[PDB]
Amino acid sequence: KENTGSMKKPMAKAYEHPYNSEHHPLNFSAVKIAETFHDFIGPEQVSPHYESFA
Amino acid sequence: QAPGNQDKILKWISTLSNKATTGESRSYCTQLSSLVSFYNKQHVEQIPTIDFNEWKSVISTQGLVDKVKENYESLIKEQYNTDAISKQISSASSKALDDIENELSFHAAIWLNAYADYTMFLFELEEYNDPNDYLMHENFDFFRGLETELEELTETHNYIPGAKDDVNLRGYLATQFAWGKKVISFYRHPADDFKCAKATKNMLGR
Amino acid sequence: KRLLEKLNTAPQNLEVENILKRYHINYTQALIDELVDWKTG
Amino acid sequence: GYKIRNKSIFWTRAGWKNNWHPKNFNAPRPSYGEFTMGIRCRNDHHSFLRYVQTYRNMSRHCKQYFLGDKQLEETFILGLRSLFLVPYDSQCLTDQIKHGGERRFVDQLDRDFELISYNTHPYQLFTYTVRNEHLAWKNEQYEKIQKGEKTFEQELLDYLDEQVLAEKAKLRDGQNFSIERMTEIALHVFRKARAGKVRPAQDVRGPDGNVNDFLEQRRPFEHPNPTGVTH
Amino acid sequence: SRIINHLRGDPVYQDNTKDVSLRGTFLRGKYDDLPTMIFFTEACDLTANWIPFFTNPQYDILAHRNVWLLNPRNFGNSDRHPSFDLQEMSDDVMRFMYSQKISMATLGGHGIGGKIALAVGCYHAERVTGVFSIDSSPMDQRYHEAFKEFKGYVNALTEINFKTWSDKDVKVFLKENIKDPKWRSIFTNNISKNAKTQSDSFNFEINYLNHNLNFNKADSLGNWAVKNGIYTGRAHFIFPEYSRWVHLATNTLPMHKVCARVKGFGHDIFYVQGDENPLNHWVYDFENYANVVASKLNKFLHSYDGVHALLKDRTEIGNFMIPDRIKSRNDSKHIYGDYSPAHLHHNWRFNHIYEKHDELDKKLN
Amino acid sequence: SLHEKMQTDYLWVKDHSQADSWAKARTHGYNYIAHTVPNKKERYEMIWRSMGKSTDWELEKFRLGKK
Amino acid sequence: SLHEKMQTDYLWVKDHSQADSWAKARTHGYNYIAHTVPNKKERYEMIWRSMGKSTDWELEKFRLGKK
Ligand SMILES: CCCCCCCCCCCCCCCCCC(=O)OC[C@H](COP(=O)([O-])OCC(O)COP(=O)([O-])OC[C@@H](COC(=O)CCCCCCCCCCCCCCCCC)OC(=O)CCCCCCCCCCCCCCCCC)OC(=O)CCCCCCCCCCCCCCCCC
Ligand SMILES: CCCCCCCCCCCCCCCCCC(=O)OC[C@H](COP(=O)([O-])OCC(O)COP(=O)([O-])OC[C@@H](COC(=O)CCCCCCCCCCCCCCCCC)OC(=O)CCCCCCCCCCCCCCCCC)OC(=O)CCCCCCCCCCCCCCCCC
Ligand SMILES: CCCCCCCCCCCCCCCCCC(=O)OC[C@H](COP(=O)([O-])OCC[N+](C)(C)C)OC(=O)CCCCCCCCCCCCCCCCC
Repeated sequence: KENTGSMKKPMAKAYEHPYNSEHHPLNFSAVKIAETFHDFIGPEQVSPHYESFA
Repeated sequence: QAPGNQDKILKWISTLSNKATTGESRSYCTQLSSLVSFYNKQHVEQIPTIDFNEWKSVISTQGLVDKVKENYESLIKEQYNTDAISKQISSASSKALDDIENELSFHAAIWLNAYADYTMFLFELEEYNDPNDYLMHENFDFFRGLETELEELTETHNYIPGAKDDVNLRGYLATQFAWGKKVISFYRHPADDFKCAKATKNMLGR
Repeated sequence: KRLLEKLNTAPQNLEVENILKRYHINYTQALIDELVDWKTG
Repeated sequence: GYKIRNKSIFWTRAGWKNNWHPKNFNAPRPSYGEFTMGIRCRNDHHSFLRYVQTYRNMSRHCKQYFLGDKQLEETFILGLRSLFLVPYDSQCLTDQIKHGGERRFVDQLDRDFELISYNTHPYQLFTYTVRNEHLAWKNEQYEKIQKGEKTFEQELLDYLDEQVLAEKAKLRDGQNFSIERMTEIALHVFRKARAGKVRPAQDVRGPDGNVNDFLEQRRPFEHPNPTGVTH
Repeated sequence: SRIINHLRGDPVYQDNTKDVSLRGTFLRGKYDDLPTMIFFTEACDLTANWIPFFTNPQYDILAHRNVWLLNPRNFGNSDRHPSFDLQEMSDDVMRFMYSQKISMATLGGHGIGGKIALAVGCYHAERVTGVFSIDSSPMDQRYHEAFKEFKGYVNALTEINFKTWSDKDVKVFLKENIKDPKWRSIFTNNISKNAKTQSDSFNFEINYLNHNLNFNKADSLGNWAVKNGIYTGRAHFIFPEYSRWVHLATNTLPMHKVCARVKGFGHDIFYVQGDENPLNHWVYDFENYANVVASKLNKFLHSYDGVHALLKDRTEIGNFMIPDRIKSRNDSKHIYGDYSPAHLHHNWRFNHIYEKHDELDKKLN
Repeated sequence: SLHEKMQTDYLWVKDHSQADSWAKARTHGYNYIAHTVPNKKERYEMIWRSMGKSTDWELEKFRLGKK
Repeated sequence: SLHEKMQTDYLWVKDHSQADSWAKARTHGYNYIAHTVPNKKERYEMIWRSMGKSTDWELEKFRLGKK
């Protein structure tokens, strides 16, 4: 009886906000500022060497 | 058959009774235990064998010893039909019992959902190690939802740290040695002002 | 309680040593003490 | 693991763990009619009905963008109640708050509804994003079922049902297949399955202490110049 | 018999981490009054294996100190508790020292035991004279291959069910699942049959231990947390030249990072000359490794342990004067100058040697 | 019990007779701190532990007392 | 992920030299030595070990070979 199980068609999509995006989020937080800050200073400049540069 | 066949039945009833705390439940356990002991009572009396030839020879009324034997043997043939009963008890039973069959089944599904929550959390927690080794915006992604709440504090101008947290533990750690040791009041907004003022017969509102 | 509180507070060594002598094996008092304790255990 | 060792961590000048009426010099004092000429106060007795109307608006104004998704309306209701039950179940004695907690929470909820009326509240946007990510995965399953194909979730359910038979077919000495055993069977399958996927590195450190990032390429140097595109 | 005295008791599962008692073997010294040494064996490793090391006339360690071969919680005969917090396990030792009337002791350890020993000096330094660590370092070893194997073996041991499994089923399980000979032998001897042959079990708590290792987080024994702090006293480290646990390249820096008085290689840190062999961790088995460890141990106990920091050796006691910081004494009419720091008797609290000698001093005058 | 038993014991917590005459460090280490050493965080932990033993881990006495 | 390789190469530089591809020229650590670190002597010992493993502890080969 369980093997006879079927599925219902779900909704196609929810509401899509026309003024909110991932790169231009509508609301503000230090999280997005941190994302842009690290894009600016770039990744941790890892030295592959055996000794420091100085 | 006689020995060891009731050991398991005693462990079940014992646990069911131990879980009983209210007097009402304890009473039902007594009724339940009686029926089990009633059904599981063992009968051993050494059913004696009848030697009709012995009684037939020593003394008996003509036709009596034989009439008793033939009639006695006829009833001995009759026996219980265990098959028919075995089916009815297994097919359906006590539609009232179906009430708790579906109650305990939903009750278990509730606490199986919680068991899966705690189980899956400890599963995902395996890949998360050393919070001090992750960047800020990456930790918030592991704890999805904090950035959303942080935006709520910002957009409502609740920029007093720990105002909406019931236990602002971070606020107690910073005030361990502060003058006028105090933490922000619950849900305090930096814009609300409940100040009052009154004029009395005396000066300064006194 | 009082009596309970009060209760709360060589030859075998030679036998084993001679055996170790016959096999001319190095022997130490610690080993002998353990074997002696092993016999009593 | 680690517990706060300072026994006076939750001490305040007002008492233990007091975040409802902090001690301040200008403390509340009573007023006497016979001696009071005039007064300027903003307190009132309108918070109860404002608490009611605020719930009705936040619910009815957020449902405008659910598109009749009944499961979302019910999930949102449970989440909306969690926001209004904060003063009823908190450790904070919301009834002893300095100048009236009732007026305080109501005014705080009104600021939330203001954003909800414009459809700019983060909980709204969080809801739309979370739901779209959910429906996309339910539609992916529906398209695979209509094609007669088996879903990744069913392949595990079927693979787990047989693994249980194999374990209890050999577990004859005992017959108590605990939930703990059932659990570690699935986890052994989840770890194996998750490791099979090409997922981004989540843990800082791999089997070695070294970090699993693209930056953890140290000596020795064995990579040549980068090559260009092929035509 | 006399030299070897191990108190006998039964492990007790404890809900409170403070009601934990430690049990182990005591080795009496040759001489009447000697300071005491508390030594922690490797995890899941037997205390008896170290007896021939501490009872060897060639080394003659007992001539210096009385030795307590002590088992940590969840190990051996000591009480059982799921937590392995080094602060909690360190308080356990302080209660043992109190119950046994030990004012202060010399601490030692092998491998993970060395961490436990050093942790006690970090949390209770005023009552620890020195630390002697063997093939260990105050470092996170969770990702060392040697630790993973130990972490892996303990997990395999959780599969065995003594009730159903037979004696032969166990022996076959160990040989195949445990490749290292020594670990295999260690685990076999840890198996014991309780009274009335009810069933066989491991002397150490396999459940509490596996969770600590398998979880692989800060509370793990392989981990060394910043919470443990710094050890202020004398510390000497000895490890093999080629050791899987302590690599000479970088695993020596944690010693300087955690131990303030460690001078460096050749003074407080030594390596034993040896070949590459995974069994070199067990120095007590190989005479070459042991002879060097013993000599360095006797030197630490004789000249360096329980000596004030600013003094070089025990030779300087009574002839080297330490500078004094100004405004450090309560007396106002005190002419500040150099002084020789006070070194006290090893068990001055639980004896009256000071009260006795004060009387004898008066008789002279 | 054994934990509290030894805490109360005068012998277990007793300064030696000459302890008063000895030179006493009158700081926990918060006056001059090492800021750039790799064991920096480990140093702070020993300051916190020293401040706690002085107050039986009731740091309110430190907040009220004189620094 | 999908755009990981393309993005990671866009953010940072890799070392293009293949200096270590040549075996014998690999350094044992005697070219740039740390002189003041507290593990100074442990570093020299590892340099000595690498020089010995390369010659089966017959350092006459190193003296005759090219540095
Ligand atoms: C016509 C021809 C003219 C052009 C010729 C072309 C060539 C010109 C030269 C260009 C050179 C480019 C390549 C070298 C640049 C970096 C050199 C360097 O030492 O950095 C390595 C060093 C670490 O390298 P590492 O060995 O791999 O160690 C990594 C650890 O993470 C490090 O952290 P750690 O804590 O773990 O380890 C210790 C750390 C210790 O170091 C540190 O952690 C911090 C060092 C202090 C940073 C400076 C703070 C100054 C505050 C701002 C004030 C000045 C701003 C400048 C502008 C002011 C207005 C004019 O680093 C060290 O190992 C030793 C430090 C070596 C000295 C550091 C100070 C160098 C001077 C930097 C400031 C220069 C401007 C002021 C000079 C006077 C201006 C006239 O990084 C830095 O020092 C960063 C500071 C900024 C460096 C770039 C600044 C501009 C270029 C500076 C050239 C220096 C010489 C000239 C000035 C010296 C005058 C006394
Ligand atoms: C027999 C003596 C010949 C001396 C010739 C005159 C001076 C050198 C001219 C050539 C320049 C290159 C020098 C390479 C050898 C380095 C020797 C050295 O510096 O001593 C290191 C040595 C210890 O340091 P080391 O690291 O163990 O030495 C190993 C090397 O570092 C590295 O170890 P390795 O095993 O890998 O290398 C072995 C060594 C083996 O060397 C030999 O076996 C010598 C071969 C016979 C001699 C060939 C050179 C003859 C020059 C005469 C013709 C000169 C014409 C000039 C004008 C007219 C002159 C009248 O070097 C070579 O293999 C040479 C191969 C050249 C490869 C060429 C590849 C193509 C490159 C093309 C571009 C070239 C641009 C170069 C830039 C300009 C150069 C500055 O010190 C001593 O031996 C002490 C005892 C004195 C040795 C006898 C004197 C020999 C000259 C050394 C200076 C003595 C100063 C004494 C005072 C000390 C301070 C108070
Ligand atoms: C650094 C660059 C930027 C700097 C920006 C300025 C940052 C200032 C940092 C915060 C300073 C906060 C000072 C608050 C002092 C309160 C102390 C206290 O609670 O009293 C407890 C005290 C002491 O109790 P206690 O328990 O808290 O401390 C005890 C102290 N010992 C340990 C010594 C015993 O008791 C009182 O209640 C007396 C209250 C007197 C309050 C007098 C201060 C009034 C000044 C604040 C008003 C200023 C408003 C300015 C607005 C200007 C607008 C234009």
